[PDB]
Formats: sequence, structure tokens, C-alpha cells
Amino acid sequence: DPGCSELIQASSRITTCSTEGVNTKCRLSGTALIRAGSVGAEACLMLKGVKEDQTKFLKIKTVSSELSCREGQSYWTGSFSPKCLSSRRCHLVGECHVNRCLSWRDNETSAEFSFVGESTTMRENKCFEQCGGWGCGCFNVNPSCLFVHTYLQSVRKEALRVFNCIDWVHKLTLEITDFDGSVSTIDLGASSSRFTNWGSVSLSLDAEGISGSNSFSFIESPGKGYAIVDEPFSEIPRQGFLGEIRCNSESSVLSAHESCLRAPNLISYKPMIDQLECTTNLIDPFVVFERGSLPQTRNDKTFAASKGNRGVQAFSKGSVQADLTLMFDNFEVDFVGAAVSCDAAFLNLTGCYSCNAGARVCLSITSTGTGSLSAHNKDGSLHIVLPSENGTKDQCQILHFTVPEVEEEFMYSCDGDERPLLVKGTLIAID
Amino acid sequence: DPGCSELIQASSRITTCSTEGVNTKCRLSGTALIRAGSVGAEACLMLKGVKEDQTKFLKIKTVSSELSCREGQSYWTGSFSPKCLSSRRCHLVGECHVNRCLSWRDNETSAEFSFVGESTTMRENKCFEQCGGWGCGCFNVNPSCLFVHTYLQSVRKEALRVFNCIDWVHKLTLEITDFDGSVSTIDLGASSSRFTNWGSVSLSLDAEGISGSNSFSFIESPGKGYAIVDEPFSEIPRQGFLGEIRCNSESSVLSAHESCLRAPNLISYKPMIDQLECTTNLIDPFVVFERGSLPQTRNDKTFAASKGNRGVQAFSKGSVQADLTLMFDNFEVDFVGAAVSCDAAFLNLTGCYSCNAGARVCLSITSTGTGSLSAHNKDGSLHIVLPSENGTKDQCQILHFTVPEVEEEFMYSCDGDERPLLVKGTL
Ligand SMILES: *[C@@H]1O[C@H](CO)[C@@H](O[C@@H]2O[C@H](CO)[C@@H](O[C@@H]3O[C@H](CO[C@@H]4O[C@H](CO)[C@@H](O)[C@H](O)[C@@H]4O)[C@@H](O)[C@H](O)[C@@H]3O)[C@H](O)[C@H]2NC(C)=O)[C@H](O)[C@H]1NC(C)=O
Ligand SMILES: *[C@@H]1O[C@H](CO)[C@@H](O[C@@H]2O[C@H](CO)[C@@H](O[C@@H]3O[C@H](CO)[C@@H](O)[C@H](O)[C@@H]3O)[C@H](O)[C@H]2NC(C)=O)[C@H](O)[C@H]1NC(C)=O
Ligand SMILES: *[C@@H]1O[C@H](CO)[C@@H](O)[C@H](O)[C@H]1NC(C)=O
Ligand SMILES: *[C@@H]1O[C@H](CO)[C@@H](O)[C@H](O)[C@H]1NC(C)=O
Repeated sequence: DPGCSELIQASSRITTCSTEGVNTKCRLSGTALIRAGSVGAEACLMLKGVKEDQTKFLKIKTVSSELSCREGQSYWTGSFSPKCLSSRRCHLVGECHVNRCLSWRDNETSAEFSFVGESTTMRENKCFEQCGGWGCGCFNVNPSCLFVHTYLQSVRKEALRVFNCIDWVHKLTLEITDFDGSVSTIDLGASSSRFTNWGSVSLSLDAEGISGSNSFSFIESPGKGYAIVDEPFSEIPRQGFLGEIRCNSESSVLSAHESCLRAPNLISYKPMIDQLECTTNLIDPFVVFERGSLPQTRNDKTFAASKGNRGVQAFSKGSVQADLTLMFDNFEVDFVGAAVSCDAAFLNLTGCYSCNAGARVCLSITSTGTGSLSAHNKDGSLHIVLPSENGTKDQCQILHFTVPEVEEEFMYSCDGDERPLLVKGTLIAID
Repeated sequence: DPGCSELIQASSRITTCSTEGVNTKCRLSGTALIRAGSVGAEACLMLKGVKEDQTKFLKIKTVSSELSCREGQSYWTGSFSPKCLSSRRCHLVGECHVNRCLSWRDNETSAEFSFVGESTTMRENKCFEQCGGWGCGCFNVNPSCLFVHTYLQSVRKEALRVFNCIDWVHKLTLEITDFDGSVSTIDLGASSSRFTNWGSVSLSLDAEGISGSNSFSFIESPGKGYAIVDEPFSEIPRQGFLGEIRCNSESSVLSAHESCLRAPNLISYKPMIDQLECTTNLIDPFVVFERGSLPQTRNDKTFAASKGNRGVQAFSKGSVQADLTLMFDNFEVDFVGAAVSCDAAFLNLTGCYSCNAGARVCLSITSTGTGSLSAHNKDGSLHIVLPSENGTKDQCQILHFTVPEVEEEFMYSCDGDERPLLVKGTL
């Protein structure tokens, strides 16, 4: 039931009217700029004829204002757990020769674990010096060597794809009701223009986008849906962050393949003579997914999965940061039709006084056909002219007051048969 | 239950004996280096008399090897949660003028929250630009300003003290049984000597400290004991680590006091026009305490709360990384007199072959009073002499074999006789 959220009068300088003895028609030629309607509501342009009762409206409903994520970088991740094997040798036995233990290389497997065979899994190798001497079962008093071989294994049989958006492609869908009542639906992009019955329409300025977009990233769970993540995409594994372990494919997460990348020192070890514990404290990306699972709101946007060919989209919820440029190409409009009555009620009066922006008055208007409500205050200094329709709509325009305390009686009608309406509110002063 | 884990023989170098009359007496003079016995077990020195039936033992038990934490730096931490207030003003209204919102400073309270007034709590302030225009209730198309005031509040009425150990004080406690059998208990620090009836005992080498001590820290939960944390202490508050929020006291943590220090950006915000959510993802220090609550074992050590005092200690579990220097002040020992027989079962053989250290035989000995066990085992090559003790005790000594698999055979005669025994093993 929203009607005009934004309403401007076409400049007298783009309008020319003539009367054919009682029958008057006007031509629009030139350009008007109007802010796009808030989502669900209309941007409206009012045409005035020569008489005060000659009014027509062009209405442009913002059906939706959508932003589609163009995906940039991507990696796969999932959940992992370490499995360790250990074997302790006394000083001067096996590899536990003078310095080997303390200079042990991560990628070298100890002879102690040659029975494990070949591996293509993410893995690492440690040696921890432990106590020597007879109390720890060694003939030699020097430190014994706890050799350790560890591999990572996927804890789930599914994986998650983390990505960013390099661009958000704006599509503004508009439902246009011409002056003559004909309805059409169009869509526009930032650089688009469409021919209309009266000329053309384009986006003069389009600043629709995701503010702080570099601080969002997304997760896809294949066959399930998407999640938002409230952090920038990480191009490098960083311990304690999503992506600290990452792979180039879904299957490589699942097999924990050695091509996967990982941040250093993710596995902690507690060597205890012949006992060993190894643990991880990894970010659980399935928890992160469930925390951000779509749909979600951030700022004035709703992020949701695309219906159909899948990706993520964001929808504006309120204002649309775009101006429509309306080009009229010598287009004729008449004022034909019988007026019917309307009922109206005051809704609100909001904004400032003695300012350029003025104050927005909103009325609920109920009728059985298309027309115009006209209202004036006692002294004819203020006038309201708003669309009337079959059914009920909330309709708003700007009024200019010079006082913060407003209590103004208007008489309104759609057919000349006036009824009272009280507009009141409190407006702020600017500086 | 365990006896001599380390057995050395008194060097003929520091030994002089003779038989002038009705019996034989021996004199010990000089130093003798011996490895400390494993905790609970004994380091042992055998005195060889001029006969074969003449043998005496000096026994030194390791009762405990103990390391006490000398606490260094400390901080208090606990559990916190944010509470935030918000108020949005349209562009050109109130404080919301280009370009103050985007320039807002954490310490500056917005005039939107005058009704909160005076505070000594941890707190911050933010401003977030949000949609403008009539669709977001504003007469101006420029961004509106969501002003936010947030304070941290304690979510638990208890705190935790995180602390560091700048040094670990070593005390070694030895129980000495002299050749004549008199018992004695001494304590040694890393530098220390103690005099004995026969001379003295000193810590020659002492490496009983905590390896990797730089990567440990500790927590005290007031009146509930201690925990070990498997990471360094840090004097810098960092996000995602214990102490990311820290204070100087129990009360300050509980009041979420403004003197508490905190790492940057711990509170996250979701501005949603007129709605706002604010959250933290702080590590829970009480979970950290729980997971590390003492007693805990690391390496060859048990970390535990001090028994007769306040603080934490670590106790050596296996080998003691220390050499004992024994000094003998021209000390005389006699051998009188008779000694019975005992039940000795073979236990094991362990070591290498054709090496310096060699094999180590261990026997289970149950006997009368205190005696000495001999073995006619492999006579003309090998012999075994060990302490017989009133009770059940395992006794070990060194042996040199130059073959891989050892299948040996012994008739042990401490009696002398009457008994048999077998020994078998491999390197
Ligand atoms: C003074 O009065 C005016 C007019 O009443 C108020 O403006 C109105 O504000 C409301 C609440 O924010 C807006 O409602 C929103 O409507 C959108 C529109 O969605 C579309 O509308 C149809 C209704 O038939 C819906 O069923 C569809 O979903 C469709 O998408 C909706 O998405 C929001 O959830 C919300 O309901 C309304 O659009 C707006 N009207 C106009 C003409 O702009 C104004 O807030 C008020 N000011 C005050 C009280 O200070
Ligand atoms: C060979 O046999 C000997 C039997 O004496 C074994 O030596 C013994 O080893 C164990 C440690 O595994 C020790 O037992 C322990 O006692 C301490 C202190 O009381 C306690 O803290 C431990 O929990 C455990 O109960 C024992 O001290 C030690 N004996 C001696 C004399 O040193 C040796 O391990 C055997 N080797 C084998 C079977 O391979
Ligand atoms: C281990 O890494 C070193 C250093 O890059 C490399 O030279 C060597 O080939 C690797 N050794 C393996 C895989 O055994
Ligand atoms: C807040 O930060 C500003 C910027 O330096 C400073 O002027 C002000 O004194 C600070 N407030 C304090 C220290 O309480």
C-alpha cells in the first residue's frame, strides 16, 4: 500500500499547454531528475495543467534493487584432526645421534615409521628430546629422542568453499505507470537507458553498493546454501582464522591432500617420555557457516542465495541510492476523466522547517479510481496535491513550514467536495 | 620397592685395605663421581674388601627432585560481555555532520547518551554511517549516523590470576645409608655441599630445571588451586589469547574496571539502520584453567600446587639429571660379621654390547637384615655383587658382554649357596 515516497512537480520549463476551447493538453519536453522510490514505493512526477484542477502523475515503483556478487578469489576448507605416532630411542641408538633430534626437519619421516608406507596426506615430523638415563630406560645419560610422525585427517565427509566478491552488479527493477495509466516493468543497470512511451529513462547517478564490502566474505556448502562471514577474505593461511588450512578443491579437503596449504605450527605436542598427545585448536568452519547462514541483514541490505543458478545477492531494504533521469520527448498528456470522491487521513509530518529539504507530509488516500487529491490550508499559502487510486495508498510530498510547532487545518477533496484534515507535527531547525 | 639403579664399585685408586690381626679393615680416601639415583631409587657405591666375602655398600636414595616456581610478572583476567546503546540521527542533525561520524574516536561519548552519565567501567564509542533518504526516515539523502556507546561487564563474579615463572628453585632430597647402616636425610641446592660421617656429598652437575620453561605460564583461581597453560606469558594484551583483557586485581576484573587493559577491536558490531548487535568472541580463561588444572605432566615432570605453602612445584618422575661427588676423608670401614642367604629371582638384562656402558642385570632380592649377594656365574670372567636387605628390593648392576644375544647361566652364592639362577637377554 505504499504510493509516492518521493514526489516532485515537473518544471514549468519542460511543460507547454494549450486549450482547444475547454479541452486542454500539455506537452512534456526535456529532462526531469527524481530520486528513485524507496523499495516497494514510488518516485512520482506531477504534471500541472493550466487550471489548478489539471493534474496528472507519472509513477515509478521500485520493485527491487538487487546486487549480484561477482565472485573473485576462492578456496575450500573443512574440519581436521591430527593423528600422531611416536617412538622413543635412547641417545646413540638409531637416528638419536649427536644432533639429529634438535635439527629434525618437518618433512623428513623417521626410520621409526618406515612401516607406515607412502603418504599423500598433509603431515609433519618432529623429534622431542626427552630424559635419558636408567630412570627413563636408557644406558646413556644423554637425552633420548621421541620421534613423532603426524598426519591431518578430514573430520567430516564434506567441505566448504570460501570466497569474496570482486564486484556487486546492480539491477534496479522498476514498474512504471504512465500518465495514461498503462503499466510496464523494466530493469536498469548503472549505465543503462530504456526507451519508454514518453521518451526514455536512465540512472543518472547510481551509488547502490555494499558499503564495507571488503570486510565481507562468503561460504558455500555445496547442495546446502550460503553463509556470510563478517571478515575480509584472507588470501594467505593465518593461524586462528578461517582458511588457516585450505585446499584448491572439495575433494582435496576430504582426502586432506598434501597440496593443501596451512599456516605454521597448527598442531601442539605434549611429549611425555613414551606418552605423547597432539592437539589442534582450529577454527571450526561449520560453526562459522551456521553463524552467518543466509538470509542475513547487514546495514540496509538482506543477503540471500540467488533463486536458481546459484550465487549470493543483496537486496536494499529502504532508500535506493540512485537518481532517475526522465527524458520526455515532446510527449502529450491530456486531463480527461471524471473525478470520484476520496477519503483521506493524516499519517505524519516529518523533517525540518525553514530548510531546503522541507518537511514530508504523508496521507492515507482511499478511492475507487485514478485522480488527484487537492488540499489547501485556510489562507491558501499551503497546497497538497497527491495521487488518488482505486484502493488505498500512502502518499507523501514536501511542504514548506516556517515554524517548529505545526498544527494546520487543511480542506481536501478529489471531486471538489471538501472535508477537513489536520496536519500536525514538530519539525527541527538545521545548522 | 626399588634399590640400586646405579651401582658403581669403589675404585682401587681411592681404596687401601689390609689384614693386621683377627680381621680386615678398609680405608676410603678421595672423590668418587656417581649419577643420582632415579626418583625413589638408590645410587650405590660398593666397597670391595680383600676377600670375596667382604663387601660393603654406600646407599643414597633420591627421595625427591623438586623445582619450585619463583613467580615473576602477574595479571588478573576473567569473563566479560558487551552491552551497547545506540541512537541514529539523520545527516545535518545533532553531531551527525560531515565528517564527524567516520572520524569518531573511541573515548568520546556521544551527546545521545547523556542519560548514562558517570562511569568507571571499560567502555568505547563508535559511529557508523547508515542509509540516508526518506526510505531510512531522513530528509537528506546523505548517510545517517548510528552512534554507539558500549561497556564491558563481568559475566562471572570470580577472577583468575595469570602468572609467569622467572626461575625454578631446585631442591634434591637424598636419604643416605652409610656402610655401618646409619640412616641420614640431606637436602642439596645446585651449588650445595653437605658434610657426612665419612666426608661430604656435593652436586657436581645439576641440570634438573625445566626445558622449554619459556613456553609455560600458570593460572591461580583464588581458593581453587592452579593450572598450567601451554604457551609463553605475555605482557602485551593480544586478541585471541589469554589476557586479551587484563587487570591488576580480583575486584577490578569483577567491576570490569576502566583501569583493566584490553587488546584492540575485541568487540564486533552489526549496524542495521536502527538495530544494532554487538558481540565478543573472547577466549574463556576459565575453560583454559579447567583444561590445565594441576596436577599435570609435561616431559618428565609433574607440575603441582605446593604442599606446605602457596605456589606451584614440578617433581622429576624418572631420571635425575645430576651428578653426585662423594668425598671420603680417609674413612675406615670394617666388615664384621656373618651374613645369611636370600631369595633372588632374575628380572632383566638391558644395554648394548662392545660399548662403554654395557648391559645392566637386575635381580629381585628378599633377605634378612643387610647382606651381600654373590654369584659363581661365569667364574673366571663375570661376578655379581648386590645389597641384600630385610624386605623386598630390586637390585641392578653393570655387565659387559661382547655378543648380541646373551644366554648366560648363574649359581648365585651369597650364602655362599645354596641356590641357582639364570640370565637371558639381547641387544
Ligand atoms: C510516515 O508515513 C509514511 C507512509 O506510511 C511511512 O513510510 C512508509 O514506511 C513504511 C515502514 O518503514 C514502509 O513500509 C515498508 O514497506 C516496504 C515496501 O514493500 C512493499 O510493500 C508491500 C505492501 O503492500 C509489501 O507487502 C511488499 O513486501 C512490497 O515489497 C517493505 O519492504 C518493508 O518491510 C516495510 O513494510 C513504506 O514503504 C513507506 N511508505 C512510503 C509511501 O514511503 C513513514 O515511515 C512514516 N514516518 C514516520 C512514522 O515517522
Ligand atoms: C628391569 O627391571 C627393573 C626392576 O627393578 C626395572 O627398573 C625399575 O623401573 C621402574 C620404572 O619403570 C621403577 O618402578 C617405579 O618406582 C618409582 C619410584 O618408586 C615410581 O615412581 C614409578 O611409578 C614405578 O613404580 C623402578 O624404580 C625401577 N627399579 C630400579 C631398581 O631402578 C626396569 O625398568 C626393568 N626393565 C625392563 C623390564 O625392561
Ligand atoms: C624437505 O625439504 C627440503 C628443504 O626445502 C628439501 O630440500 C627436501 O627435498 C625435502 N626432503 C624430503 C621431501 O624428503
Ligand atoms: C581522547 O582522545 C583524544 C585524542 O587525543 C584526547 O584529546 C582526549 O584527551 C582523550 N581522552 C582521554 C585521555 O580521556
